[PDB]
Amino acid sequence: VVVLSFELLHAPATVCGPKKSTNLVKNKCVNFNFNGLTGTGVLTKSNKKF
Amino acid sequence: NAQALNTLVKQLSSKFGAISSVLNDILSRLDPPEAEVQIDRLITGRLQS
Amino acid sequence: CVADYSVLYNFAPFFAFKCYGVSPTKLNDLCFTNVYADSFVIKGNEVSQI
Amino acid sequence: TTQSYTNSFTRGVYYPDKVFRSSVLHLTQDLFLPFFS
Repeated sequence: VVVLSFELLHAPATVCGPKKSTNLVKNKCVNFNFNGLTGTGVLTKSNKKF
Repeated sequence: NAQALNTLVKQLSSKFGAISSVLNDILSRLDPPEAEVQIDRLITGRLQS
Repeated sequence: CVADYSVLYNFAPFFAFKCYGVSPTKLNDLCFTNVYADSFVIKGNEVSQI
Repeated sequence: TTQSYTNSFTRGVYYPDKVFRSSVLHLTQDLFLPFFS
């Protein structure tokens, strides 16, 4: 018996990416996918002081 | 008015017994034949609200 | 690292492959916070207890 | 080691999650150090 026990979510991410990657665009309605976090929108330069 | 709207737009972050409150996550983790079960609970909750 | 949930298929046909959290078909597309694994050997009529 | 006693006051507040928030009053349920012990 072998048991895999993932846990998703949370801010960081690792142990993934058997896929490719592309460039980055701004001010253009576009699909995106960041570490599985899909969606769609318009990306700008942010001011959030993380 | 404000309360009546606020509650509504908050009711979008409730699981209603499903595994998550985001459709894209469910659509990106489960086989579509096994995903109607999860989507139905969200649909019923949102209709009721 | 990068995970490939397709090498293990060449190992052997499997007695049970009952995934719970996510569907086994597209495990090569997600990202996980941390992954744990474990192993042991028990009798074949108690696999239902896992 | 010579023991004694004192109050606790309002100390022991830690960031529970790694998610940015701004200008909001979020409500959390987790393990904290109770006030005034």
